[PDB]
Amino acid sequence: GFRKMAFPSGKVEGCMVQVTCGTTTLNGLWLDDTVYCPRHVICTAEDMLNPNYEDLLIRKSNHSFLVQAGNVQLRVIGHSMQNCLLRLKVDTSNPKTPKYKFVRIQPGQTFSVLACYNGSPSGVYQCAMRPNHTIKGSFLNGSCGSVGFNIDYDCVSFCYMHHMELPTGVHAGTDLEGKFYGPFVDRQTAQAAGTDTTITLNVLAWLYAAVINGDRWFLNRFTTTLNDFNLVAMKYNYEPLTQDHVDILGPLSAQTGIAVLDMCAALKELLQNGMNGRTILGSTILEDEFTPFDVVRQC
Amino acid sequence: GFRKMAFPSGKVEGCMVQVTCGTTTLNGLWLDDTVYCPRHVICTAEDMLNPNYEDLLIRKSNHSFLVQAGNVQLRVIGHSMQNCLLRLKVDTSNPKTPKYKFVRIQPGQTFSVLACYNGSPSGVYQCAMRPNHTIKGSFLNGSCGSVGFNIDYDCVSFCYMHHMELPTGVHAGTDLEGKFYGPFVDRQTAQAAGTDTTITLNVLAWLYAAVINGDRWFLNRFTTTLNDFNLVAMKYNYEPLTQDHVDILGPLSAQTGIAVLDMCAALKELLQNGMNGRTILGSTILEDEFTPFDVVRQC
Ligand SMILES: COc1cccc2[nH]c(C(=O)N[C@@H](CC(C)C)C(=O)N[C@@H](C[C@@H]3CCNC3=O)C(=O)COP(=O)(O)O)cc12
Ligand SMILES: COc1cccc2[nH]c(C(=O)N[C@@H](CC(C)C)C(=O)N[C@@H](C[C@@H]3CCNC3=O)C(=O)COP(=O)(O)O)cc12
Repeated sequence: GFRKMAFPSGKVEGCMVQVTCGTTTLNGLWLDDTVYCPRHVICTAEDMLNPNYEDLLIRKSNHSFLVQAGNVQLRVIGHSMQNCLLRLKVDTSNPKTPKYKFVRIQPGQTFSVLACYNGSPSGVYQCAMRPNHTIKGSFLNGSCGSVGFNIDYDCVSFCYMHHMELPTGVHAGTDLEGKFYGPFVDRQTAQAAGTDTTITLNVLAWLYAAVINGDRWFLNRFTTTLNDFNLVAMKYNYEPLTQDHVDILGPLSAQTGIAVLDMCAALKELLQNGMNGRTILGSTILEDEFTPFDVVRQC
Repeated sequence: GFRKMAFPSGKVEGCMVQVTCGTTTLNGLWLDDTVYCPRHVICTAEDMLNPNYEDLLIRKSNHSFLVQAGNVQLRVIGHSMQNCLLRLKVDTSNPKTPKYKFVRIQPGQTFSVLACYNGSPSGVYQCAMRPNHTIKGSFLNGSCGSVGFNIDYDCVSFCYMHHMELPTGVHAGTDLEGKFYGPFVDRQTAQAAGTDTTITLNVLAWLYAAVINGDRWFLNRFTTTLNDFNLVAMKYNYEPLTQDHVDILGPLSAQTGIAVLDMCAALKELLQNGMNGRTILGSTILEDEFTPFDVVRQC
């Protein structure tokens, strides 16, 4: 019964709008009297090679932006730029605005994406911020402005806004203060992601889940120090494990009676010898987007 | 990128309530002026072993039901049993009632589940009705009354309400008329489902999904007959393929350009020789919980 789950999306659906600037349309996020969207909405295809966004913006007026919340048209009172985001002040304050916060997600953590097209929600799914600051998403044309989030209690933490697809098929975007994750820039360019690495904390959580499921062929009685495990991990493009990660795994360690460093010695052997066709939780590939929190929450 | 995706759950979240009867609480679905929930809310531990629900319900009155829609308590005006569901009439009609229908879904079809606890939505995910009429869901204690659904245009098709977990960890429940899917009954007894099989139609749709987005490595130049493929299907516990199924795969066959019986030959090879450590859509197993409809909508 281990599956990826998304947070319920209703609180975010109530904030999704459409923003149109001439020929280009995309999604924006309506909280109180401000609408947030990618700033490349003001761009033409010609402007996309090397845009001067401050120039492009001064040449726009409030009336240049068509903002539609479903049926209603909203009147843009003012506009400003915040990093790679446009902030549109609007006539009307969103009655559906939830309690919210803007957070910067860290590599390895997960969030739900509400994929939207023309301001209309289309689907929800879970994904993770990769170590190389991309996300392996599902985005078609028209998805820019779609938002990633977590929900704790009744408060929505917005963490991601979609901007771009890279030639490798992965996706890039910003936090809700308009700062890109990673070295990417909002212009058509030859940019490519760094070498991705595997989220070791999450592979270890997945192995604990596999043991909880009654799968423990990979266990052994070797010992490893944290330092010696980290040296092998990096050879195989796995992220090194920090002290904090070891403590994050404490609850799963106690539930299974497998010491964290002993699970690390199990993983070290999988890296060095491969699986030899055997499966773990049905797969020959080590899953790395299930967090320790996901495992404990589903037991 | 190709992921399992759930419908946005906003329209369903507005319908979720909490129903308590003595010391037992679960989720209910509030549409217009009636609340639907599993009838075993009226049960105790001793009753759950072999209950007579007609007897237990004649002994209750409207006062015996506390229905909470967030902060507000709704007053129960009437009550009746419909198969394995209770129907509670309440004085207030739900203003957030969407356009909706009750549908009984067929084996092989998919839907989203809004997993709820104490009337509070907790997560959303996609799953399928298995050929043996169970679902492989993620349901913890307190999730009874959680609902499965699809959305088309603005209309919510409710198809599932959650009732129980089988010893194997799969889940069983009813349609919104209260009739169980499968051979199960709502008593605290150990119950077996029939032997499951793989949903062939869905594996084929997913192979088309792989061709549309990305890899064709598993394709070959051969062909098979419907009858000769089904001979391979039975040996591997796959559902036999019919002509109607082939008619369904028409549009996917046209967009990709691979005839349906050619894709069957590719599948027969994958079953006979395994995947030799290769991956098809980031997966090392043949995924069978995407319908043809799901693939087209996501492309
Ligand atoms: C030379 O240029 C390229 C070369 C090779 C690969 C490339 N990839 C991207 C990109 O990733 N994204 C943006 C614009 C870039 C130029 C800033 C886009 O082009 N379309 C989508 C998002 C995309 C669409 C499919 N999946 C997505 O994530 C929007 O949502 C907003 O753009 P639209 O208003 O719909 O045109 C540009 C690019
Ligand atoms: C000894 O008998 C058994 C043997 C072997 C397997 C068994 N399985 C069940 C079962 O599932 N029983 C229903 C109660 C009815 C059908 C009689 C139930 O327990 N449902 C849970 C949700 C479940 C809990 C964990 N995952 C879920 O899906 C509630 O949430 C409501 O119960 P509570 O309100 O929490 O007390 C009984 C049983």
